[PDB]
Amino acid sequence: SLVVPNLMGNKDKADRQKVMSDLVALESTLDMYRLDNNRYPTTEQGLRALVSKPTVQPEPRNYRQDGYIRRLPQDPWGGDYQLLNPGQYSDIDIFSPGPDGVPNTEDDIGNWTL
Ligand SMILES: [Ca+2]
Ligand code: NA
Repeated sequence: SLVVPNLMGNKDKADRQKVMSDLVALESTLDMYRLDNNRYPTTEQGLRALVSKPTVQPEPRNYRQDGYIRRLPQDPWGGDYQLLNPGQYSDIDIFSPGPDGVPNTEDDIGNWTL
C-alpha cells in the first residue's frame, strides 16, 4: 500500500538510457576510425574527427573519404558530447555534459559508467 515516488527518477533513467545509447554508438564509430587509422582522435581533433578529416596533426593516414558517421548526436539536453584522449578510465573518456550543460561537472554522464 506504499508506492515509492519515482517521477523524476524515471525521467533520469530514460535520459541516461539515451545518453548510453549515444555513447555506445560513438564508441563503435571511434573503433572503426581506429581500425583504419591506428589511433583514436586527439582531444583537439575530437568527436568531430569522425564526421570529416581533422585539420590538425596527427593527420589520420587512412581516413575514409566519407568519414565514419553522418552526424554527431546531441545529448537529451541539447548539449555536445565530449572526448578526452587519453581517458582516465578507458582509452578515451566520452561524455555528455548532463543537465547543467557544462563539461567536467558532477552532472556529466560518461562512458566510464557503462
Ligand atoms: Ca556537466
Ligand atoms: Na560523410
